[PDB]
Amino acid sequence: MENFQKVEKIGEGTYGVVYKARNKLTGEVVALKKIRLSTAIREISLLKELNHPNIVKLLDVIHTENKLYLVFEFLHQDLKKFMDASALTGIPLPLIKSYLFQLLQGLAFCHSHRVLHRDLKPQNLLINTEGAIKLADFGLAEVVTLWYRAPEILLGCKYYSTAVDIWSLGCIFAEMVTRRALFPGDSEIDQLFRIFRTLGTPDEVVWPGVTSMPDYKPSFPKWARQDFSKVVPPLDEDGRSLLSQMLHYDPNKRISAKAALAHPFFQDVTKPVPHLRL
Ligand SMILES: COC(=O)[C@H](Cc1ccc(O)cc1)NC(=O)c1cc(C(=O)O)c2cc(-c3cccc(Cl)c3)ccc2n1
Repeated sequence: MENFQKVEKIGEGTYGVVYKARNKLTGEVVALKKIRLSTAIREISLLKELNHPNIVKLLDVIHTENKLYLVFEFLHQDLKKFMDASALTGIPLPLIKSYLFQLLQGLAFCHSHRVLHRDLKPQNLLINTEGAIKLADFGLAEVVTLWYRAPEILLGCKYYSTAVDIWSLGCIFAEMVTRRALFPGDSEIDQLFRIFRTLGTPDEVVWPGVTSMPDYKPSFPKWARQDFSKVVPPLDEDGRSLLSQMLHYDPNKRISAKAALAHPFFQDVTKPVPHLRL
C-alpha cells in the first residue's frame, strides 16, 4: 500500500472505504478499496483476467496483514449522479438506449463466464466522457437498497440465476426513462409488495413453483397487474416490450442478456456522448 498516495475518499460501506489514489510508481490514478478482515484470494485473482469494455477493470489485488486491497480502473462519475444531474430534462432516449445496450453487452459477457453481478444499481454503474458505461462492485469480497432486487431473491431462493441481473437492469432502464425509481421499497416485504402491486401478485400460472419458494406465504395479498402504458410512459412499444421481458416473474422466462441485445428496440442504437461535469 505504500506504493499509493490517497487523493480523497470517494466511498464507504459494503466492505470498506474507497479512495481515489495515485500509483506512486506508474503515475496512474486509480480507485483503491481497502477491505478490513484462501478460496476468496483464489477466486478474486481469477476474475482479474475477466476483461471487457463494459466492466470496470480490477487492476490489482493486494493482501497484507488483516487487510485486503482491490485496485480498480478509475472513472469520475456514476449513473446515479448523472441521473440526478439530468433530472430536470431527463436523459435523452438515444443515450438511455446506448447505456442499456452496453450494460447488456457487459452482462452477456459476465453471464457467458458464469459470473453473476447480483447487486446492480445506478450507484455502481460508472460512466465516462466517451459515452461508455461500466459494471462495478460485484461484491467479490449501511442501509441496503432493495429497489433493484429480483423477486426470486426476495422470496428466499438460494440458488438464483443470471436472470437476477436482467431484472435489476430492467428496473434501472425504467428509472432512466421515467426519472423515478420503479420499485422504491423500504423493507423486503415492502419491496415485494410494491412489485406485486404493479406487476400483479405472481401465481402458479405465470410463475410455476412460486408458491413453493422458501419465503412465499399463501397469505400474500392478491393484487391485479397494471399495464406498462401506465408504468413507463412515454416509452415506445419497442421499449415497453423489452422491459416487460426483462421483468417477467419466472426467471426461466425472463429474457437473457444475449437475446435482449437482438430485441427490435436496438435496431437504431448509436453511441452518443453525454455532457458530463467532472
Ligand atoms: C461507485 O463506487 C464504486 O463502484 C465502488 C468504488 C469505485 C469507484 C470508482 C471506480 O472507478 C472503481 C471503484 N466499487 C467497488 O468498490 C468495487 C467492488 C468490486 C468487488 O466486487 O469487490 C468490484 C469488482 C469488479 C470486478 C472486476 C472484474 C471481474 C469481476 Cl467478477 C468484478 C469491478 C469493480 C468493483 N468495484
